[PDB]
Amino acid sequence: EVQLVESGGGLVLPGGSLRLSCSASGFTFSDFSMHWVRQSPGKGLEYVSAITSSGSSTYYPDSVKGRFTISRDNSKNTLYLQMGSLRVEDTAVYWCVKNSDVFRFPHLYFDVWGRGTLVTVSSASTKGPSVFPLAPSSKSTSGGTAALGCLVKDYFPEPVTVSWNSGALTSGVHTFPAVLQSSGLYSLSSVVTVPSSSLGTQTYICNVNHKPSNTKVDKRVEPKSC
Amino acid sequence: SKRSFIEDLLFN
Amino acid sequence: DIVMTQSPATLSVSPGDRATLSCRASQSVSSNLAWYQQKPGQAPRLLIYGASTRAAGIPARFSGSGSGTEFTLTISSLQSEDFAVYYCQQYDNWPSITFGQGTRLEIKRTVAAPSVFIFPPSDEQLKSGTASVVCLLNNFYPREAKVQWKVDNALQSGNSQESVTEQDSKDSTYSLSSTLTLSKADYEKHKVYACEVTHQGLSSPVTKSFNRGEC
Repeated sequence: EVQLVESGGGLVLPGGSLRLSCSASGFTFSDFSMHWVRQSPGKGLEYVSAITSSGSSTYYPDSVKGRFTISRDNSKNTLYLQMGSLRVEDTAVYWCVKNSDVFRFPHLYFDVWGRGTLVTVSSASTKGPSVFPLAPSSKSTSGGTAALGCLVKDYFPEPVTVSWNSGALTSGVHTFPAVLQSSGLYSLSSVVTVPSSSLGTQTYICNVNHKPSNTKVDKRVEPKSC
Repeated sequence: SKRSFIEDLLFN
Repeated sequence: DIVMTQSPATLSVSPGDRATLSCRASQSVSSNLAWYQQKPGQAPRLLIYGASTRAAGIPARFSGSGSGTEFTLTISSLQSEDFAVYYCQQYDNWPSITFGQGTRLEIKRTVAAPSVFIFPPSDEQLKSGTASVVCLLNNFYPREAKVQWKVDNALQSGNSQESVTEQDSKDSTYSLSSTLTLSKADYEKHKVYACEVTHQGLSSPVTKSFNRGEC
């Protein structure tokens, strides 16, 4: 199928520089124009750069002109966004986005989107999380089901990704919005409800990844004897 | 390519 | 620039019913308009292009209409999976484009009481000098729920944080997580840790508790 796989991003200092990448598969990349679209509070969704199928022309809104540069390498099927002179206002999720074929003119719309990269412009330092088990016990069971989870505490900046059993476990998971602690660090919990009956035969591992600090933690969550 | 030419018209 | 204005900002519709979402362009964009559906933390997904042409693989209950400045997205036979924020986008000046500010579609359902669970702090964390106690409220509706932390039956204030999930795409419920965090030294000064939960779906509050010495 068609895919846009985004890499790059994370934390960057005010006035700093950062390059995002997006590799394309499943279609003829050199046939389609691409946009970078960003999303942040207040401003919502807004494009920040556009480039033709061949890279022959680029288009920028006034807000980013002279600071952001879009480019593509159709040999490696990769789209780039070079971000310079970064501003506090530039914190946003940055989406790689594919346009429909220009032969559809005037209907040039966004039919394929990457998964987004969160860029955080801040002078603060990165901090990876501590991951603690939320162990199942008699205090987290009801009606034949048992709740368990992981507490992902004290990281900066967002985001952390949490999966369960390397993605084999998705049903019944709730990974909560992070909270901002008075320290300026984030904390989040991720929980899952499973059968009480199989706690002794099944293995539950939360996989935590904090890409801004390159911290990856797998925590096995064992039942507690209470 | 044919597409590049039309996209240039739109970008300019 | 062309300004896209959506209305309403939010709406709440029962499953099986028909939702009407509006988008107004500040000047005519002919039919050069697209609709996108974005669930939280996911990429927007194209629903309609050309104001009224449904994108491949999109369910028939999504329908776009309009031309010029007034555009409508109609979602019939609404499903819990249709929870999302819906954006319109004009591409009349492509590659220059603008998006509307979004309409958040919330699914109504019947009242559902929370399932309440409590988690004592881990030994890993205690060795670090901190105790976090977590109270979990699973799969309730409506969103409004109150959590009170009681330590040795004393109501707590100022040492907890909570957040609620986005609406669940399968059953339209909410879940809530609340963390009470104390220093290890303060944790060891008390015995009973409890969370008391109030919700429309519960006739009386539900209290989950443990004793620090038992877990």
